[PDB]
Amino acid sequence: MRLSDYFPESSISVIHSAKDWQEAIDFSMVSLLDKNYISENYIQAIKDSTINNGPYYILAPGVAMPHARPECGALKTGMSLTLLEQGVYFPGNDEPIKLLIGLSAADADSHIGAIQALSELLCEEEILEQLLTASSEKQLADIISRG
Repeated sequence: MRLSDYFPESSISVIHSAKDWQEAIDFSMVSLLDKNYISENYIQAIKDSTINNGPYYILAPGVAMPHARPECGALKTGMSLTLLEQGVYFPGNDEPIKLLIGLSAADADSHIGAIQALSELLCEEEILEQLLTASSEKQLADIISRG
């Protein structure tokens, strides 16, 4: 699938460090919230679950995918991509996360389609290296355009 189809515009960020574990989820989601792909409750569902148990979607050491079910407050279907130069430690995870990709979907089938698209990035260690070393939002965006 074209990866770019899920990325509106403001969806791609490089950050020195998130302020805390909650702000890392917020920076993974704010670009979707800003175009109302989601409601505010959608972010808080991920935060509350993370506090209660831990991050659901860890795909490799240092790599996460903040997301909640459509019914938690998604409104449309899209993604985000956020890199933290120093990372941040999520509770109950084994090490700090440096790379986060946001996802929202209006329906479970749209969620499956979106997941199958981003698996072409999150399940390819060659892409994970290039995302983790990305000097800029431009280098992050190139990897999206490559999909």
